[PDB]
Amino acid sequence: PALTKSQTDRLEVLLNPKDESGKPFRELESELLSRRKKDLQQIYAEERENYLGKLEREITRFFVDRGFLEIKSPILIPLEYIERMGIDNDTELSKQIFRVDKNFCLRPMLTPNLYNYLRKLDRALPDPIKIFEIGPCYRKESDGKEHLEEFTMLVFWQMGSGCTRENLESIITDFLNHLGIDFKIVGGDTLDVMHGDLELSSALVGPIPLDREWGIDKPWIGAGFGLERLLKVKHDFKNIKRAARSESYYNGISTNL
Amino acid sequence: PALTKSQTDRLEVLLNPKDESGKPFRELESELLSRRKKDLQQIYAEERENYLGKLEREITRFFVDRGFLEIKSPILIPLEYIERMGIDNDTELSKQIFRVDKNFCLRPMLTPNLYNYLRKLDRALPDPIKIFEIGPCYRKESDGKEHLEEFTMLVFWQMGSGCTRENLESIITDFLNHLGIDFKIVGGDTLDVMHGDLELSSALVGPIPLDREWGIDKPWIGAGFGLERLLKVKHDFKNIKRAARSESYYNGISTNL
Ligand SMILES: Nc1ncnc2c1ncn2[C@@H]1O[C@H](COP(=O)(O)OP(=O)(O)NP(=O)(O)O)[C@@H](O)[C@H]1O
Ligand SMILES: Nc1ncnc2c1ncn2[C@@H]1O[C@H](COP(=O)(O)OP(=O)(O)NP(=O)(O)O)[C@@H](O)[C@H]1O
Ligand SMILES: COc1ccc(C[C@H](N)C(=O)O)cc1
Ligand SMILES: COc1ccc(C[C@H](N)C(=O)O)cc1
Ligand SMILES: [Mg+2]
Ligand SMILES: [Mg+2]
Ligand SMILES: [Mg+2]
Ligand SMILES: [Mg+2]
Repeated sequence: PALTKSQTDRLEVLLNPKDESGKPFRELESELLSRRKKDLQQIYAEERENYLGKLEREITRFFVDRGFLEIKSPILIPLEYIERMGIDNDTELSKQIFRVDKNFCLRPMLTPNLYNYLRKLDRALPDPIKIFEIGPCYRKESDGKEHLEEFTMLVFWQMGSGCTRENLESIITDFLNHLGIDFKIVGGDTLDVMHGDLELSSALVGPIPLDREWGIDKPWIGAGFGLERLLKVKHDFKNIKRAARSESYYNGISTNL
Repeated sequence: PALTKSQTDRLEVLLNPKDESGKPFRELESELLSRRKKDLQQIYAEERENYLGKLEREITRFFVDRGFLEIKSPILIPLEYIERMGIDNDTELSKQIFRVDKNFCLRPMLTPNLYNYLRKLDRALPDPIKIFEIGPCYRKESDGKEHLEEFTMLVFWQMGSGCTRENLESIITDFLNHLGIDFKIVGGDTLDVMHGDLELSSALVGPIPLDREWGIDKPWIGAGFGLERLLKVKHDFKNIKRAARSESYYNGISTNL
């Protein structure tokens, strides 16, 4: 008989992107279970690194080496930062916020913390100011295929001298060629970094009117990238859930074996 | 005149642990501002690494090298995990949970996710199963000096063969000697790892009755460490806020300059 849709769903959980119709479900399942167990055994025997942790470390090295200061700022942030980012009821993002208690939320972006860092560090560091952060961000989402409610963002941000669209495109290009991820840049000045139909990043050239609220009055360039989206593309995952912080997948391998 | 308490508070913000009464406040402040700006300039010119990020990477290397699998699991977890951990109204922890929506919370510990990992991985990996995770945890706290509401925990956990108190003490000892942090181990079997009066870690030898709820029926050893507490001790910070994810301190240096 033909496989049921439920059975095909089960096999797809166990199917790996580079895996290469008369056998019963039971046999196809046993074969895939055996392969995935071996995949996990090989990781455990050899590298033992988590893809999301490893990518964070690789990205950190890239930016530290190119003169950007590594920031680790709060994940739980004041709700006032959302309003101050110009996120009112007119915008999509207002309905995407995870509130915590009466005064806090889970950050949906790194931007407000990093605005504060740029303003503070400008009192201490030589121009240009170059900073980056990688860490958890949270948004309520409808979509499942390219969106996670708990994801990981990289932002890099330069302020002062050399903040041109050309230099922004150069950093993006060097970065993605370093990772081995194909892309196209599609065009304050605003740029989208695409992999086919998937947005890997939004990038911007300042100044913009919002800067004044944060005490910023210098030119700047920066961009935000989703790490799970980078992993999805690099590893050819069909669904972004394979790249997420998860109890269901480890390095894109089902843990339900 | 004598410095006011407010003025002394201000200078203490700018004071560094290894910094070595007739000058006015204005002069003491200028001197300390100059020193802290230089400290930040030196970081920016040279290493550019954040202490919390760097410590996470150092700890990751230590455990990966000693055969532990690196886990990155969800930070936003089901509220049901709290109840299933035996955290009812009789316990301190029940009142410390940050709830999110109706069904979720910010994890106050890594334990429930890692219990699920141990059960799942036991179907795939050879005995013993050795895993670890480092990442954000959240607890409502009264205390300010040794507690943060947003902190970072390491848990390592071995299950199966070799799960003895001796092997647990050995891992802890090798780990803290590797980091260069002084400690005493004070004594399921339960151990506390102390630095003077400060608890760096709680460690346990299983089995315990709770294991059954999570589908675990093997011996185990493990321990949980606060990264900000390790940093506080290593860098001789008077207050743990200097070691936190923060907008107010960077590598223990005031950003309010
Ligand atoms: N829910 C999510 N899950 C995974 N990655 C995300 C999510 N939201 C944003 N990102 C990533 O973070 C980057 C910068 O965020 P931002 O520019 O605010 O995204 P966005 O405009 O909401 N993109 P999209 O929702 O795909 O139209 C995006 O380009 C994505 O790579
Ligand atoms: N609020 C906090 N801030 C910083 N570190 C913490 C916090 N809570 C726990 N830790 C660290 O995480 C480790 C393991 O957590 P756990 O054993 O649950 O702590 P605890 O028993 O609540 N300790 P304490 O609250 O100091 O009595 C502790 O030994 C600390 O190093
Ligand atoms: C500094 O430059 C940027 C920073 C972040 C982003 C992504 C998104 N607009 C956000 O604010 O998260 C885009 C550009
Ligand atoms: C696997 O062994 C341990 C794991 C975690 C801890 C700290 C605390 N009891 C907690 O559950 O977070 C102590 C031991
Ligand atoms: Mg979106
Ligand atoms: Mg965008
Ligand atoms: Mg406590
Ligand atoms: Mg304890």
